[PDB]
Order: sequence, then C-alpha cells, then structure tokens
Amino acid sequence: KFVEGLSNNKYKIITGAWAASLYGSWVIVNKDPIMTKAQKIVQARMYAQFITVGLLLASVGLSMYENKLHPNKQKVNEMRRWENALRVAEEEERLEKEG
Amino acid sequence: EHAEHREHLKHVPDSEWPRDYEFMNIRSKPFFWGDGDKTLFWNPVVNRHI
Amino acid sequence: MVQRWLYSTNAKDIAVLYFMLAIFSGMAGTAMSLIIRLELAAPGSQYLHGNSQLFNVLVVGHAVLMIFFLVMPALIGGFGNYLLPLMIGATDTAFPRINNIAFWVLPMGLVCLVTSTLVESGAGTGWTVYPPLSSIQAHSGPSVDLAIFALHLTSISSLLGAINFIVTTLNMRTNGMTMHKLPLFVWSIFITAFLLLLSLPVLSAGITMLLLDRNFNTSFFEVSGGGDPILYEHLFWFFGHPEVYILIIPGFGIISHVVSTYSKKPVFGEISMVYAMASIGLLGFLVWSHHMYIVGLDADTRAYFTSATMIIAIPTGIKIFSWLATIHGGSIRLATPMLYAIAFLFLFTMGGLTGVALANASLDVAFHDTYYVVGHFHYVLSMGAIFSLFAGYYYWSPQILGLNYNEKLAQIQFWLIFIGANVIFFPMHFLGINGMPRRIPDYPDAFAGWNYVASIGSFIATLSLFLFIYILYDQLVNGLNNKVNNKSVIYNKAPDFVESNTIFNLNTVKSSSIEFLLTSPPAVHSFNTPAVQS
Amino acid sequence: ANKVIQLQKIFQSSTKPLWWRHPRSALYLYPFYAIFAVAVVTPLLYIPNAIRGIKAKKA
Amino acid sequence: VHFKDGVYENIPFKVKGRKTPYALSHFGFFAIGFAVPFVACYVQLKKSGAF
Amino acid sequence: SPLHTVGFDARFPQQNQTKHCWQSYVDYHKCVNMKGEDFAPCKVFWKTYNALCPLDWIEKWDDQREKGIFAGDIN
Amino acid sequence: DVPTPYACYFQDSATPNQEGILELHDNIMFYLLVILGLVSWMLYTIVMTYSKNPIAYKYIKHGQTIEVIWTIFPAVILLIIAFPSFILLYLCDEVISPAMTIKAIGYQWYWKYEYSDFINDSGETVEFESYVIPDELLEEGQLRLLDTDTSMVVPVDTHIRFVVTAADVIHDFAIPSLGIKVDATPGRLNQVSALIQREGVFYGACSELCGTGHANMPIKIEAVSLPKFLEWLNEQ
Amino acid sequence: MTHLERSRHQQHPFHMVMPSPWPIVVSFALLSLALSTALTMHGYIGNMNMVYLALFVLLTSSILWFRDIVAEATYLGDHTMAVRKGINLGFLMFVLSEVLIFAGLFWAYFHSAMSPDVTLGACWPPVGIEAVQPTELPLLNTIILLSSGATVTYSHHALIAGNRNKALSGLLITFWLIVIFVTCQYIEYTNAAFTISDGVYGSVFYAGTGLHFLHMVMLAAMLGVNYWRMRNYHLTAGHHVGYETTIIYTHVLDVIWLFLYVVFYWWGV
Ligand code: HEA
Ligand code: HEA
Ligand code: CUA
Ligand SMILES: [Ca+2]
Ligand SMILES: [Cu+2]
Ligand SMILES: [Mg+2]
Repeated sequence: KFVEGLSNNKYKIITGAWAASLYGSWVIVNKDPIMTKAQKIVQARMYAQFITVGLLLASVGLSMYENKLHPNKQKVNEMRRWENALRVAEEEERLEKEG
Repeated sequence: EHAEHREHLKHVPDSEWPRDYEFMNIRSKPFFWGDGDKTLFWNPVVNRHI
Repeated sequence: MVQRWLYSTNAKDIAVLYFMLAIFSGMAGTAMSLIIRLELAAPGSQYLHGNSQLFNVLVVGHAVLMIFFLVMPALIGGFGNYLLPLMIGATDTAFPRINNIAFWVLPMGLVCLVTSTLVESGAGTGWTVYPPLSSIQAHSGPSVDLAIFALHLTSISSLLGAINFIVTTLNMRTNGMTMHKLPLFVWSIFITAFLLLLSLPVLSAGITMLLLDRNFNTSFFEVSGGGDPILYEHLFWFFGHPEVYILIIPGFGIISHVVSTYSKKPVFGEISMVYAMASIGLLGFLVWSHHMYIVGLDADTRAYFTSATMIIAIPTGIKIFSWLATIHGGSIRLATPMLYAIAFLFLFTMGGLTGVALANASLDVAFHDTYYVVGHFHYVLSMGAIFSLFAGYYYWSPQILGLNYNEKLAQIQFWLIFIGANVIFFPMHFLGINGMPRRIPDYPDAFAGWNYVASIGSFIATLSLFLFIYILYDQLVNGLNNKVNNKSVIYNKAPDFVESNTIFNLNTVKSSSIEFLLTSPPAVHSFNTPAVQS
Repeated sequence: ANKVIQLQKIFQSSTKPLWWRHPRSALYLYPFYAIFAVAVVTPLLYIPNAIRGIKAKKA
Repeated sequence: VHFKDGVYENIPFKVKGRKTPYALSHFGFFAIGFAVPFVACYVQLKKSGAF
Repeated sequence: SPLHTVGFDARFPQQNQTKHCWQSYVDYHKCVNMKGEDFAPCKVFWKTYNALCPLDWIEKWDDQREKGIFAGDIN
Repeated sequence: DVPTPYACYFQDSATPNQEGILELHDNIMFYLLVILGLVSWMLYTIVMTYSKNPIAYKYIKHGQTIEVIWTIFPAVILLIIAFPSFILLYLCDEVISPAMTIKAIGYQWYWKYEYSDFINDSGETVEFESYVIPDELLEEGQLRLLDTDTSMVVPVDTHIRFVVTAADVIHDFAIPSLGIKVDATPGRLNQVSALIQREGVFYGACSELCGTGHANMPIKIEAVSLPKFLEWLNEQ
Repeated sequence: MTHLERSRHQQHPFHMVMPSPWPIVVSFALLSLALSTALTMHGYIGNMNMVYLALFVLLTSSILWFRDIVAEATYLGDHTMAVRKGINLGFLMFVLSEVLIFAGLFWAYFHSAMSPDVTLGACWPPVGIEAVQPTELPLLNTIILLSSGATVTYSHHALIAGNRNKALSGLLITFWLIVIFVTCQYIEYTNAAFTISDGVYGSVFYAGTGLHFLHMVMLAAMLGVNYWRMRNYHLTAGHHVGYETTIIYTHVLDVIWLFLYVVFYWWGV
C-alpha cells in the first residue's frame, strides 16, 4: 500500500537518514567531552555510515519485497507514456480530418 | 560464477559478438601507447572492438 | 644570490618575483592587445595577412596573460604575499616552501603557454576554451593541451597561495588583532582566498575532463558518444564568475586604504564593508549562469538568475556609497593614488551599470557575444582592477622599495591612461548596441567608425604604459634624489591645520596599518618581538 | 631502532644544509641531480622539432 | 639565512655598481616581453606562407 | 492561410525541443510494428518529427535502425 | 535592418520582441542615468569642495539613519527595473500556434536553412546552404561581410518558429533587428519565435566563436508578403 | 628564565624555514612532465621514457621535500603548537579542495544522468552497457573501508594510550586493508564489461572512482610512511600530526567512497 509511495522516495530518504544518524549521534558522542572535536566527528561518522549501509541493504530487501506487486517494470509504464502519447495523436488526427 | 561466465565467453568469436552502439568505444585519436585501440586495463575477454 | 632568490623562503622576496613576472606578462598582454587593436582598426586584412587563426590565438594569449599572469600574480601574488604578513604582524606566511613553489610554477606556465603559441597553429579558442572547438577534431595538435597545462600550473599556484593565505591570517595574527580589527586589505585577500579554494577545483575538473576528451578518447563533452558542451559551460562558469570577483575584491581593499589615507578620515562603516565584501563573495557562487542566458535554459532558470545577478548590486552599492561618504568631509590630498582611486570610483560604477543592463536575460539576448559585453568587462577590469593595481603601486612603491617616483610624470601617466582607456572602451558600447559581434578579426564596413577611434585610444594607453616603464627606471636610478629635490611627495599626509611643522616632525606618519611604520625597504626580520595592539 | 636522539645531535650540531646533514645524503643527492638534469633538458631539445613539425620515428 | 638590508638589496637585479649601463638590463627586460607576440606572429606567418 | 505547423506541446513547452523530434520519431517508428501501415494518426508523429528535426539526425537514426544500433524501442 | 556607420543605438526593430527589448533597455537606462548623475555629481562636488578643505571631519564613521536608506533604495530601484524584465522574459518564451517552422543548422562557416512544413505542392523539404559572398566576387553595391549568395525568405505577419541546432561546433543564430539570439550547440534543438511586422531585409551574424571562418558566416533574412513568399517557395 | 637567555630564542612560535631547493625542483619537474606529456600525446616523442622519467623525478623530489619536513619536525624541534594548528588547518583546506573536485565530478555524473541524451536512449545506464552490480565486490569494498576506519581509530587511540604493539598492529591492518581495496578495484577494472571509451557512462564512472583509486594509493603510501615513522619511534604520544592528517584523509575518503557507492552503483543502475 504505502510501499512504493515511499519507495520512489528511496534515495531521498536514506541520505536524510544518514544526516539524521550523523547529526543525531553527534550529541551522544559530544555529551561526554574529553576527546578533541575531530575524534568525535570521526567516531560519530563511523557509527552513522554503518547505519546507512545497513539501511541500504534493507533498501534492496524492500526493492524485492515490493515488485512482486507488478512484474516487469522499467517498461510497463513506458507502456503508459507511449499508449496515451499514441492516442493523443489520435485526438488531433480526428478533428483535423473533420475540422 | 563470473569467472566461469568469462570462461564460456572465451568461446564466442567476434562475428557472434553484439554490435557496438554508437557511443561505445569512442576513437577520436588513437591512444599514444601500445597498439592503438587498447586502453589501460583492456582485458581482451570482456572488451572487444570490431 | 642563488639562495635568496632561487631557494627563496621569505614572502617579501617572492612578492617582488611575482611583481617582476606580472609586469613582464603585462607587457606581453599589452603587446598582444596592441596587435589585436591594430588589426581591428579598419576593415579588411591590415597587418596579419588574412590568418584569422593567428588573431584568435592572440586574443587567447591576451586574455590569459592579462588575467592569470598580470592581475592575479600582481594583486594576490605580489600585494598579498608582501602586505598581509606585514599588516597582520606576521613574521612570514605559514607554509613558505608552498609560497615559493606557488611562484616558481608560474614561469613554467608561461613557457608552456608561449610554446602553445609556437606549436602547430596555437590554440585559438577564446579564453573560455569551449568544446567542440577546443576538441581534437577542431583543434588538432598540442596547442590546446599546452594551454590547459598553463591553466593547471596557474591554478596550482593560486590554490597553494590561497591555502597559505587562509592559514596565515587565521593563525599568525599578532597579539591584539582579533578578526574584527583586521585591515580591509587583509579581509580582501582572505575572502579572495576562500573564493579561490572553493572555485579552482571545478575549473581543474572541467579542463582535465577536456584534456582527457582530447587525448584519452573519453567522452564528457563529445556529442557523438553522449556528451554535452553545456556541461563544460556550467563547470567553467562556476569558476568563471568567482574568478572575476577574485580579480576585483583586492582592488576594493586597495581602494579602501587609499581613499581613507588621502581623505585623512577613516572609512565610513568599516564592518559593513567587510560584510559587503563577504556578501559579494558568497553571492558570486549563485550567479554563474548569467553567462549562459542564450544556451537554452528554462524561463524560471533565467528568472532566478536575473534576480540573483541583480541582487549583487546592493553590496557593491554599499561599498561605493561608503567610499563617497569617506571622501565627504575630508581633506583631500590629490596625489597619484588618490587620482587613481577617484577614477576607479567613477569608471567602475559605469561598468557596473552596464553590468546590471546585462543582468537581465530578457535584454541579454540583445547584447550577448557583442562588444557591449566587452565594454562592461573591460571597464571593470582595465579601469577597476588595473586602476586599483596602479593605485597600489603608487601607494606602496616608495615604502617597500625605498625610492620615490617622479610625481609629475606619474600624474601625466595617470591622465594618459585615463584618457586612453576611455577612448578604447567607451565606443565599444556603441558597436555592441548596433550589433557588432565578438572575436571577429574583420567586420562589416559600418563598424569602422568607432573601431578606428578605439585603436587610436589604444596607442594612448600603451604610450602611458611606456611612460610607466620610464617611471620605473627613474625610480630605480634616481629614487634617492627624488627625496632630496621636489620631484616627489615625501609625506602622503600633510599636517593638520593647527599642527605645527615641527610638531608634525615627531609624528611624520599617521597610519592605521603597520606597513608605513616599518623601516623603508623593510627588514629581512621585521617583527623580532611581536607587535602589540589594544 | 630508536636513533632519534643520536640523529637530533647530528642535525642540530651541523653546518651543512638540511638535506645534506644525514650521512646517507650523498647516496640520494648525487644521482638525483643527474636524473633531474637530463629530465629537465630533454623535452627542451624536442621543442624545436615540435615547432617545425617533425614527428619522431615509430615504424 | 641572515640577508643584507638596505635600499638596493631587495631586488634580484643589480642597479648601481655595474660595468654595463642599467638601462640595458631595464629596457631589454621589457622589450623581450613586448616582443614575444611578434616572434609568435612571425613564426605563425612563416608557417602559413605569408612571408 | 494554407500555412500549418506543429503547435506547442504541454510535455515540452520550454526552449529545448530535442525530445520533441526524438520522441515523435520513436513514436512513429514504434507505431508501425504495433499499428502497421496506412494508419491515419501516425502521420501526426511524422509531421512532428520531420518539421523540427534536422535531416542529418533523421538519416542517422534511420541508418541506426537498419543497423540495430538505434537506442529506442521500435521492435 | 543593417548597421550604419557611427551608429550608437539599436538597429530598427522589426518584431515585437525587439521593440520590447528596446523599451526595457530604455526603462533600465532611465534609472541608470539617475544613479549615474547622482554619483557623478557627488564625486564632482566632493573633490571640488573638499580638496580645498583644511579640516577633515574625522569623527564621522557610523551614519545609522542613512545606511539603511542607501541599502533600501537600491533594492527598490532593482525592483522597479525588475518588474518589466520578468514580464518580457515570460512573454518572449511562449511559442503559441506558429504558422511556420524553419530549421537553421550551423555548419562550419555556412548556415543551412530548412523549411520543413510540406505546405508546398512539391511536398518535399526545402533546404539550402547560404555562404558569404567572398570579397573578390562581390558585384558592385553589395555589402561586404553581410551579403550571401542565397537568402532566407520569410512572410510577414506570421508567427515563425526558428528551431536552431548545429553540426560540429557551437554557433549562434543571431539577428539583432529581429531580436533573436540563440545558441546552436551540436547536441540539442532550441527554438525562438518571431512575428515580422514590416517587409524588408535584415542581416545578422554568427555570434559564437566557430573557428577561423567565424567572421565569414552571415545571416540574411528577406521578409516579404505572403504571395511573394509562396512564389519563392514554389521554386526554392 | 632570565632575559639574557630568553633572548637566545625566537620570541614567536612560528617556523622560519631555511631556504630549500625543492620548490624550484618540483616546479621544473612539473614543467618537464607537462612538456613531455603534451609531446608524447601527439607523437613528437617516440616512447614514454620521457614521461616516465618526469614522473619519477617529480615523485623523488616530493619525497625529498617530505624528508626535509620530517627532519624539521623530528630532529630540529621546529613544530610548536601554533605550527601544528596551522598544519592541521592547511590540510583541512586541502581536503575541502579535493571534496570540491569530487563535487564537480558528481555534477558531471548528475548532469549526464538527471535527464540523459537521446543518443543513449533516454536511459541510464545506457543500452548495451553492462553495469557493475552493487552487491558483489563493491559491497566488500565498502566493508573493508568502514573496517579500515575502525582499525585506524583504535591504532590512533592506542598511540595516545601508551601501547606500542596495539598501535603498530592496527596501523599494519589498516595499510593491508587499503591495499586489499586497491587490488579489488584493479580486479573490478579488469573484469568490467565497459571501458573508459564506452561513452559518457564509462567516462564519468571511471573518472570518479579512478580519482578515488588514486587518492587511495596515496593513502596507502602515507599509511606506510606512518608505519615507518611509528616503528622507528618518530611518532610520539602527543605530537603525531602527519598521522592525524592521514586519519582525517581516511575518514574523508570513506565518506566520498560511500557517496560514490550509493550514486554510481545504486541510484545509477
Ligand atoms: C585583465 C583583464 C584585461 C585587461 C587589462 C585588458 C586590456 C585591453 N584589452 Fe582585452 N580582453 C580581456 C581582458 C583584459 N583586456 C578578456 C578576458 C578578453 C576576452 C577574450 C575572449 O574573447 O576570449 C579580452 C579581449 C579583448 C578584446 C575583444 C576582442 C575579441 O573579442 O576578440 C579587445 C578589443 O580590442 C581587447 C583589447 C584590449 C586593449 C586595447 C587593452 C588595453 O586596455 C591595454 C591597456 C592597459 C594597460 C596599459 C594596463 C597597464 C599595464 C600593466 C602591465 C599594469 C602594470 C602595473 C603594475 C604592475 C603596477 N581585449
Ligand atoms: C572585474 C571583474 C568583473 C566585475 C566586478 C563584474 C561585475 C558585474 N558583472 Fe560582469 N563580466 C566580467 C567581469 C566582471 N563583471 C567578465 C570578464 C565578463 C565576460 C566573460 C566572457 O564572456 O568572456 C563579464 C560579463 C558579464 C555578464 C555576461 C554577459 C554575457 O556574457 O553575455 C553579465 C551578466 O549578467 C555581467 C554582469 C555583472 C554585474 C551585474 C556585475 C556587478 O557586480 C556590478 C555591480 C556594480 C554596480 C551595480 C555599480 C555600483 C552600484 C551602485 C552605484 C548602486 C546603485 C546601482 C544599482 C542599484 C543598479 N557581466
Ligand atoms: Cu558559426 Cu561563428
Ligand atoms: Ca580588420
Ligand atoms: Cu559573471
Ligand atoms: Mg556565447
């Protein structure tokens, strides 16, 4: 139901989730200060991209959760585009024959 | 299973090769090394210019 | 003698090597412009026997030499490396071997540009080396490769110097100088170095992409293969507008010093000038497609780009109104840097007003690739940046050389270049508004009338350049006698109206920067103990 | 093998330039000047043929 | 290195004590720069048969 | 007036019209497999691509569809 | 329609686009002349009354009640010059119901025109290449570097759509009195429109550096009435 | 300390570098490299011996420059706290410049992919191009980079913690994992279907990941020189700045490899 509705927002949610994981892990790594700021940045970033690559293999898991919905896309709405581009040539051909 | 795919691809001669599209293997000038058409990591099994 | 100048590691020596190379390459670019303008004087072939390729190669050499080999190594390379350590109280720059290689990679760019001219036909492509003309089909041979390597070595120099500048003014400021208490020229070099650091990568990427397209059979901008030259236009001009703000921001700093010391009153609202320069530098990255109004963008693309190109007239207007406010109510001492600064304040505003005429994409369909654009940018270049460069030379030369120049000859030189530059670049608007295109060696006969008067003005400009060469000779030979006789201005500030001539003598220099307090020609170890500031 | 104090006592108490102060510097510095001297002047010899238009022999 | 101070010691070129006139060095430094595009013009016109 | 031309299309109402002639070309040549001969509105595609797409591109694409190197789906 | 010697203004308009471009340029130049008169009057009066001033008012640094004014006033003059510019920008882009398409393909140092509408009785596409008349074969009276051997002929009072592309390098289809300037890049097809309001002949040139024949690459458009256009097209 | 003895030092914390030949030597090496490649690209020079000699001279001159930097930092004691802060800031501006180079390359990929041409077929990846699948070897290449960062983090913090064997071993594991990544990229480049001449796809793909490949081989080189200087006791527990710059370099090459991964291998397939 919801699955493709935010699975074409797929690579726009995971970069936001990366930014969320780094800028959220930043306060948890910065609340206990004795390291210099660079070590806090590299450890928060080290956690955050483990999160984004785990979420990205969950991304391919969703990708084949989701297209047992309708098989063989990358063409079955080039079907859509070409089918109504076709008979929108039809809508012009008629009333230039009869207009 | 990709080395074995290259293994069975080594038995397909170049008239049975798919014809290159217009953008494939751009040859503006020949490469200044070697024999011309071969690039820097040109594996002759997976790459063929006919 | 070989360790001081070949193995050099002090910034004040690398600065004068930068200056010698800059004025040499400026003589080269002025000779190239004299040949261009002499060929353009009348219809038909005049001096180059047909041969429009040689004309195009000379236009390329003129633009590249004057931008990347005169104005950048003059302003940034000479004046920044000399004065920013002296005005923040640094003993030297941070990373000085970087500072030496950033000079010595410039003669190598020069020799590869000159042999780019001497091989098969030269690279006649414009200074914006657009594919597919700059490709291997339309330009066969090593000409464009060597021009691209010239751009690479100049970008290496201006990136290493930018890193050097950023670190040496964020790290080596003297012990009272917060960032708000910086001189305006230091803020100029600072913001310029950030623009360099943020913009030179995309240029290096684009012209390395072009070089791989030419020689390594790859297709970034090859249409039969999947490319697009509009990608080159984007990647170039994302550098190309930050480049022209890089050319002008140290000029703004030099003018803000000169105007204040010859009005004898401080700059009206200094921190708003810093904010204005930072806003120009920030907004210069958002305007790059005003050079691409014709290529076929959307209407909303062009609407945003007219809006963003228009709203940079606000901080430049703040700067220019602040310059008028800091000469209002002053005691103007009409010396040669002051003459150059007032000429800047007039001619730069005329160039900027033609710039806001060009900012409208609705209107730029009438003016793109015409001589109107040539008029706009040669105003704000050869009357903005060159006038601020001459102002910086006449403002700092006797201090940092120890030798005064002839004042009457300097004012003759100023009036000749101010006449001659106007006579070159003012009729170009007439030609461009009547439809005369760019980069043509020959034109229809109806354009002869203003082209003749422009090339007459070209000789006035190069005559004033020859006069400037003689002024340098007279400064280097008779510069110790110009202090003794009355051929020069010894003090750039007169006494105040109730200040005695003897009470002036204990406080001869009244400056807000360290540069005019130092020993003339400054010591090899200035600031043994650090300078101190409240 | 922790020669750093023994090398500090050489590098600080020396008259020679900094790239010459190590004992093994004559092994690096003398070949490099020959390799550098041929590497910078051999393209300059090919500059006139590139101006004239003479390509090298390959076949 | 400790370097010399003074008025003429900040420039790589010699001005005062010379066995040749300084205007030689000064104006031949700039005439070469003014004459690079003419060498360029000469060789690219001799390559195109105009001479 | 006997003068009639391609009108503007809501898919491509901007300045660049490359995917007008390319789309009408691929739409015409993927008519005649699914549609066939003598079909009355595939001359709409024909007038649209031959009115605004240049001759070099038309003969290049027809050569490429005889190659098997055409990058559209007309089979 | 043609440049004149010693001219200083636009060529005479022939389309509504160019006649709007002229009005927007003059409207911008109005406020530009206001600002130029202001700053040149200040720059004159300051250096003519304070060059002979021996006491400098060295305590004027802030000016709070007027810095906001000279920040605000440039912004409203930008708004005033930007109001008609957006209207012209969003008026010149629509190409609505044109009665003619013409393709113009820039090759290296000729243009190639192609009427592609099959309104002919021949029914075939009309193309021709238009080269510059060289200087040695100019018969007497012809305009140097502007005249061509063949011409592009267009009817008047007709919405025409120019579809512009190139073949090898970037060119520019530019005619100033019609007020069209459009880049011909070798990958894509741009379009502009025009409505020619008066008959005549209008010249233009390649305004993009094509190489060594860049100056020798002109455009010539004869706008005629529609009968004469039809009888021209009946041959070629 | 007394005034008489304080006067025998510098009064300011900054390194006044001695005059050095390597700026002009590297400049002439870049000249010879440019003039050699521009003439071997067009056949005016027979073979690649001039380009090989020029690159060798360039590399050895950079090595002698870095040797002098090591000598100044270790055997003369010239790197104070202000000099350390300046070197770290200069390396940060450097990595910002290289991130901007990669942003230009990502702009090239996106301008080719956001709306592709008609000569590829309004398609991405283009027709006939067999794209590299993101699951097999590039997944291992992400894993051995996220793990290389985790190794160099404990190697660093054990260098601070007084441990010697736990830092040398972590540095050795980091260096070997980086060369594992470089050999896996070589294996992918050999067993890749498309080449750099196969259109704009091969152009942008090999441009981005080959620039990353070159940065990784320089990363392996500087991890090696850090291992050398840690084994030979140059690096100390409080003053290890070249090591810190290498750690910054690993952690920015990690995130730009991730952007290359998710763009060139997931969104672009
Ligand atoms: C730095 C910018 C700069 C400067 C100063 C100039 C200066 C001049 N330029 Fe030009 N020009 C360009 C930048 C500049 N130009 C660019 C970017 C192009 C585009 C190329 C292209 O289209 O691709 C161009 C193209 C261009 C054209 C358009 C031709 C064409 O489109 O093909 C013309 C027209 O005649 C021209 C002529 C001149 C003339 C007569 C001068 C005269 O003003 C020269 C007189 C100036 C001086 C005499 C300056 C003083 C000399 C010094 C050396 C200063 C020394 C002082 C110190 C060191 C303190 N140049
Ligand atoms: C010295 C560098 C420099 C500077 C400072 C500028 C300043 C500006 N330039 Fe220019 N420009 C170039 C260098 C520069 N330019 C170059 C080299 C080219 C051609 C490149 C090529 O094609 O080869 C070019 C071309 C160029 C184009 C491309 C046109 C084309 O190629 O078809 C445009 C488009 O908008 C433009 C606009 C502007 C604007 C709006 C400013 C503004 O920043 C100017 C701001 C100043 C003022 C506006 C005047 C002062 C303000 C007031 C008095 C306040 C009151 C005024 C108003 C409210 C308007 N110029
Ligand atoms: Cu076609 Cu210029
Ligand atoms: Ca002429
Ligand atoms: Cu701009
Ligand atoms: Mg253009």
